[PDB]
Amino acid sequence: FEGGQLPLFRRIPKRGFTNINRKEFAIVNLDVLNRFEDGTEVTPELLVETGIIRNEKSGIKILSNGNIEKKLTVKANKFSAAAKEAIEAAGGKTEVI
Amino acid sequence: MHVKKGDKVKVITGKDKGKSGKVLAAFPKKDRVLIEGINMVKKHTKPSNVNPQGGILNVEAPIHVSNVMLLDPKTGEPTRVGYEVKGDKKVRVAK
RNA sequence: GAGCUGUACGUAAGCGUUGAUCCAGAGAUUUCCGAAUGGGGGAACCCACUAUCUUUAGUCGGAUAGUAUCCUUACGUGAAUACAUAGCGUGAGGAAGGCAGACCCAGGGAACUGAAACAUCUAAGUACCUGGAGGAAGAGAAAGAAAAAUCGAUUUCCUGAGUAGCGGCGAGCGAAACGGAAAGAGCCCAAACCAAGAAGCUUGCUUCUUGGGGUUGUAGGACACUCUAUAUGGAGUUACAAAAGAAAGUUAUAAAUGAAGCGGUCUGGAAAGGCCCGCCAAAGACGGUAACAGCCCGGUAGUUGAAAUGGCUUUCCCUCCAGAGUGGAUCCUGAGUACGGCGGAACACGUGAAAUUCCGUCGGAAUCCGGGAGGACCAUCUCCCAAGGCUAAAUACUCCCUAGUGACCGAUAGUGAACCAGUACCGUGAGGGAAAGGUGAAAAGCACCCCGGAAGGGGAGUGAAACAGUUCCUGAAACCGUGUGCCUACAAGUAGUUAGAGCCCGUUAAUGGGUGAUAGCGUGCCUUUUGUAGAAUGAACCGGCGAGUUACGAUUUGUUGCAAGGUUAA
RNA sequence: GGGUAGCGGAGAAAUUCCAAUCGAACUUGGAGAUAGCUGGUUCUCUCCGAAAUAGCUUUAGGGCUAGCCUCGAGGUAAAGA
RNA sequence: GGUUCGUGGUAGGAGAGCGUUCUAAGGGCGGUGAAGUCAGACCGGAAGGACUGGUGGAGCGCUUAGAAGUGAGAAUGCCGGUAUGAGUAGCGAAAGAAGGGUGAGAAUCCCUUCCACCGAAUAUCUAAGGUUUCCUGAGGAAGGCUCGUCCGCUCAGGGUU
RNA sequence: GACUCGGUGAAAUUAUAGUACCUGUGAAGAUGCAGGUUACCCGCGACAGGACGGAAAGACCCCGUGGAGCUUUACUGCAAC
Ligand SMILES: [Mg+2]
Ligand SMILES: [Mg+2]
Ligand SMILES: [Mg+2]
Ligand SMILES: [Mg+2]
Ligand SMILES: [Mg+2]
Ligand SMILES: [Mg+2]
Ligand SMILES: [Mg+2]
Ligand SMILES: [Mg+2]
Ligand SMILES: [Mg+2]
Ligand SMILES: [Mg+2]
Ligand SMILES: [Mg+2]
Ligand SMILES: [Mg+2]
Ligand SMILES: [Mg+2]
Ligand SMILES: [Mg+2]
Ligand SMILES: [Mg+2]
Ligand SMILES: [Mg+2]
Ligand SMILES: [Mg+2]
Ligand SMILES: [Mg+2]
Ligand SMILES: [Mg+2]
Ligand SMILES: [Mg+2]
Ligand SMILES: [Mg+2]
Ligand SMILES: [Mg+2]
Ligand SMILES: [Mg+2]
Ligand SMILES: [Mg+2]
Ligand SMILES: [Mg+2]
Ligand SMILES: [Mg+2]
Ligand SMILES: [Mg+2]
Ligand SMILES: [Mg+2]
Ligand SMILES: [Mg+2]
Ligand SMILES: [Mg+2]
Ligand SMILES: [Mg+2]
Ligand SMILES: [Mg+2]
Ligand SMILES: [Mg+2]
Ligand SMILES: [Mg+2]
Ligand SMILES: [Mg+2]
Ligand SMILES: [Mg+2]
Ligand SMILES: [Mg+2]
Ligand SMILES: [Mg+2]
Ligand SMILES: [Mg+2]
Ligand SMILES: [Mg+2]
Ligand SMILES: [Mg+2]
Ligand SMILES: [Mg+2]
Ligand SMILES: [Mg+2]
Ligand SMILES: [Mg+2]
Ligand SMILES: [Mg+2]
Ligand SMILES: [Mg+2]
Ligand SMILES: [Mg+2]
Ligand SMILES: [Mg+2]
Repeated sequence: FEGGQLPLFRRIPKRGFTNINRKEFAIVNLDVLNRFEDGTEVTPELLVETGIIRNEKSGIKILSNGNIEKKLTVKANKFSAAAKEAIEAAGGKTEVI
Repeated sequence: MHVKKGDKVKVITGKDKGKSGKVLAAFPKKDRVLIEGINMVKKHTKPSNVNPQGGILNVEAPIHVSNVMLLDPKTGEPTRVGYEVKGDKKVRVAK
């Protein structure tokens, strides 16, 4: 309340809408994949058993933040262009489940 | 109550401890007892009442029942009281 | 198992081991009023009638029983009106009223208030009124939730989430499903059709009652055939049909038994306390007892106990009972219903793009080649089968009962009410509504003497104490007095303070106490104000009571644990 | 002895009367209504210490942001006086 | 431990504490006298705390933590008590007097006589309403605006055909 | 009636009071502050100038995004027709 001066929120317009079908992916940055042993197959079920992602919202998406050392066969629902390149640059095979 | 009228009790507390008497009356609602020659009080009696001369009457006053112990004629000592059944009715027993 | 005839301060007359009083179960009696019901009535009263009996010479009296109204249902009578219906009468059943100021469901339904005004909106479907109830109610076995590809009645909790939404898009309002739990249980009809009547006479076709049958979705049933059951088995009064009993066990409603110190000594009115020795403990709970007790008393742990009544659990009795497969000719599967228009309401959802659910009104389907839903609507797909009914548990609340608990109160508190309190008192009435606890261990409650009409005292006595004396533990302050150390009748005073003689004392022994001639200085406290000694506000005084709290969220700082992790909720 | 009752009665009319209440009785409840107003708000010492302004406001004795106070923490061509 | 600069203060911010009730745990005090209460010339920087003695007659500190119905001088606060005004206003329309009596006590109760007042009432019935106030015998705390031996008051008995 | 005596015995009010006057000062009108001027201590009967005396949180006046009653071609409604 501003003692009758029109409050800030009424001076400015409403914006946008909420998507009923909004997807939100659990994010896994390369750095945490180093945790795993070399020549390992990394699945969603393995990522939740390890406890790297507890809830798997809409699917698991791999992002590039950091760098990767080990050779891994990483299956996730999504990869960033940089993720795919970085996993492959180490010598891995990204599968999209 | 562990004692009743007729019983020979020993007094174990108060100014009259060591003194034994006979139970003249029991007031089980008050949990008090009247022992012959125990707890003498000087009652300042006006003449009007039974006693047409009146005067300072030296009479017994009730004692609390938990202040007397029953006498066993055999031992001749104060004793706690247990209850044993002969067959028809139960009777008090010394221990 | 020895006293008893209730409080409570009596007098009298009595009762009781040939077992009283007392405690528990079961009976009997139970005036009048009150729904109040034979009629009436200003509740606790008045006045009957009809039988039967009783009393009197008969009136006059007495006793017992019946006699309200409505609904349902038999039976009888029975009008306008011929049959008949209404009406009227009799007999059965049933209802009526109350309440736990709670919880539950329904009908009806505010306003203050919030929105810094106010009308939509909020408060709130709250308060309140009315009806219905039940120990719970409501809900409930998908025309469901969904779309991880599946789940499998309902309810309640955690979560989702202050999210999605709603909203003068303001104030505010605010889900649900998924997921996790508690608890779990499923059933009966209507209709095809079969049999038996009954009627209409559509006169062998139709609709009405009773029984059988039958209960559901890529369908189920009827209907055809087929296999076994016809109590072999199975199931029950909590739904699934309904009323009966027994017996045994167990719990409740009285009780019983129950260890160990009269230990010594000290103080004291008294010992349970101190000091010094013992002892019991499945018992060191609690209370009482002349101060604080495991061993004094009632008890406590443990172990026993019920003639009678009630509850519960079993077992027996009793009662009741068909359930698989195969086809799809035909038939059945809830109609003024679903749905729609108009007007409202409920849905978190304010008419909105408004699905879903209900009410009034009007219109009004399909009916298995069928129908509904998936948030306008169409198509596809998926899931379901409405317009009939029943259903325990997990949930809500507490007038009550039993046993317990409290970093809850302790007499201005705690209930309004510790005490004869919803009393006294106030009010025409609805209604409002107090104040008021403590002698002592024990009445031992003050014989007797003295003054006084008494009251009240002073002795004497009781008691540990009476300066504990029947309202009587303690006994503060205001306020009222008596006595006196210092001062005071030439003084102008917010009353003190600083200096200070004199006089009087003698301490928690201090460069002490009381008083104060005289001298200097000096306009209370609080509130509110630019500013108050204020001729502004508040307080007569003293005492008690009397105002930032808690819950749930948000945020920030501190602390602690763990740390790319941390943490669980029910 | 009766009748009319508060969103109501009654009034040869005054806002007149309806139980010492009437421009809308009384009582209980909603209810601790709301009160930007007035009053009040209880122990101590230590350190610091304002404001009575601007802007906007159905705002003017209210409020909000800023200014001025305080506590903590940061950071350095130290920028303050 | 020193040095330097500081230490008036309303609203208000910050800090450290005092005291109250209750709980826990340790450790104590108390009938050879607890709490409370009264008094005092004692101690601490403050809130406050001891000690000694009287009263009191049975419970209460201390330490460390914890929790709050946690502190009053003001609210025309609420309840209670008690002042002040003050021996003041008032004692509610009115004619009394003396003698005798009763009694502890008499202007005030009883009796006598005279006087005075009402008399379309201040008389006699009676309805309402009240509900025992009626009668008799005791009484004199309170009530009665004084007093009181008296009473519509207190206590007993009675009384309505 | 007042007043005196005997009996009985309230109240409003009240921060504490040892409570003069003048001129001044001050929140601008002082018993209480300053400078002076007066004044022995305690009462009783009287009078009201002051204590901005008591009494009532001023009814006038203004203010409150307070009420209430009333009006209408204020707004929005509702009955009724
Ligand atoms: Mg017997
Ligand atoms: Mg009757
Ligand atoms: Mg407002
Ligand atoms: Mg024993
Ligand atoms: Mg001795
Ligand atoms: Mg004692
Ligand atoms: Mg005791
Ligand atoms: Mg509609
Ligand atoms: Mg709505
Ligand atoms: Mg649809
Ligand atoms: Mg319709
Ligand atoms: Mg539909
Ligand atoms: Mg859709
Ligand atoms: Mg939607
Ligand atoms: Mg169907
Ligand atoms: Mg009380
Ligand atoms: Mg007390
Ligand atoms: Mg007394
Ligand atoms: Mg002199
Ligand atoms: Mg002179
Ligand atoms: Mg005043
Ligand atoms: Mg916080
Ligand atoms: Mg009137
Ligand atoms: Mg309300
Ligand atoms: Mg400063
Ligand atoms: Mg505006
Ligand atoms: Mg300072
Ligand atoms: Mg200074
Ligand atoms: Mg602070
Ligand atoms: Mg105490
Ligand atoms: Mg005291
Ligand atoms: Mg308090
Ligand atoms: Mg006070
Ligand atoms: Mg006077
Ligand atoms: Mg006078
Ligand atoms: Mg006079
Ligand atoms: Mg008179
Ligand atoms: Mg005349
Ligand atoms: Mg008389
Ligand atoms: Mg008198
Ligand atoms: Mg008399
Ligand atoms: Mg006089
Ligand atoms: Mg002047
Ligand atoms: Mg002067
Ligand atoms: Mg003055
Ligand atoms: Mg005045
Ligand atoms: Mg005013
Ligand atoms: Mg006014």
